Amino acid sequence: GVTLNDACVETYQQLKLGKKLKYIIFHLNNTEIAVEKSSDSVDYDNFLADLPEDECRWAVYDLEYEGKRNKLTFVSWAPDSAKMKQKMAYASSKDILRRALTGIAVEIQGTDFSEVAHENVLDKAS
Repeated sequence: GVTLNDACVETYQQLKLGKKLKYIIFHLNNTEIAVEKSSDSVDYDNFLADLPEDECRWAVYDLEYEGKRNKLTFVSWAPDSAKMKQKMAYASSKDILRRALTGIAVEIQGTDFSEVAHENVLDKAS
């Protein structure tokens, strides 16, 4: 049913290799997983703004914390107010995308904004 776009791994590799990207938002177009967007923004609140409050997404975030450490963080965004048909589709396609991304250090399943808040994500990242 569902096919992975080549641009997903490519953009992730770009995030992973050198400093042009801080996060990536993935989404279903349904038939293909695709990059909804990329960002160079260091501001964690810009990331939170791109998680739509009533829709599911996946994301990767290059999480920095305290020298300092970095961890590539996969986020399944599945907010309560999103439609169940959408939640079921993302749930059944997740692993396709997740398996293709090499070197993910932490995973987050988020059902409300407090579960993806920076402090909560930093907490889980140690």
